[PDB]
Amino acid sequence: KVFGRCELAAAMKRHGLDNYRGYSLGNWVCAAKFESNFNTQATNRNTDGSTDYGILQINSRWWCNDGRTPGSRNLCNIPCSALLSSDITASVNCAKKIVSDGNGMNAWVAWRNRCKGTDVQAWIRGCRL
Ligand SMILES: NC(=[NH2+])NCCC[C@H](N)C(=O)O
Ligand SMILES: NC(=[NH2+])NCCC[C@H](N)C(=O)O
Ligand SMILES: NC(=[NH2+])NCCC[C@H](N)C(=O)O
Ligand SMILES: [Cl-]
Ligand SMILES: [Cl-]
Ligand SMILES: [Cl-]
Ligand SMILES: [Cl-]
Ligand SMILES: [Cl-]
Ligand SMILES: [Cl-]
Ligand SMILES: [Cl-]
Ligand SMILES: [Cl-]
Ligand code: NA
Repeated sequence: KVFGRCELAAAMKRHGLDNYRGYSLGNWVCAAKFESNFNTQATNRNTDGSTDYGILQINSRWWCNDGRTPGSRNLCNIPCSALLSSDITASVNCAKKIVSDGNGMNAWVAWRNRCKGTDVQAWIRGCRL
């Protein structure tokens, strides 16, 4: 599913992501924009052989099982395919664990490089929330 901007903001809010770990809703929407272009089915292979999955490009190296990332962990206790659903619940639940891991949203390098320090409220501007 390719979400609209405001549509994804609403879905993230209902799942409790807004201000989660102190990160306002626009941070999460900005991260999703640059990670996946709001597409739940996004996948991207990393040069180490892990893969990033879903709207927030969660990495199989640590967070989900895809069966082909040797040595990796599955800290969200889910198949990586669950992160590709139209329903964002699994991605949100796992993102909550990632952002709680010590480095905040810097775990998403695209957030650090493209969202951190910017006017992230622009990503929810105009949305009926
Ligand atoms: N509990 C964990 N294993 N977290 C991930 C550890 C490494 C982390 N992805 C890093 O490069 O900054
Ligand atoms: N650390 C991340 N945010 N990884 C997800 C993708 C971001 C990175 N610029 C890439 O596409 O390779
Ligand atoms: N229609 C929107 N509000 N899009 C997101 C805002 C974009 C933001 N101003 C930026 O600098 O990229
Ligand atoms: Cl917020
Ligand atoms: Cl915001
Ligand atoms: Cl881009
Ligand atoms: Cl594996
Ligand atoms: Cl949803
Ligand atoms: Cl889900
Ligand atoms: Cl933080
Ligand atoms: Cl920040
Ligand atoms: Na894994």
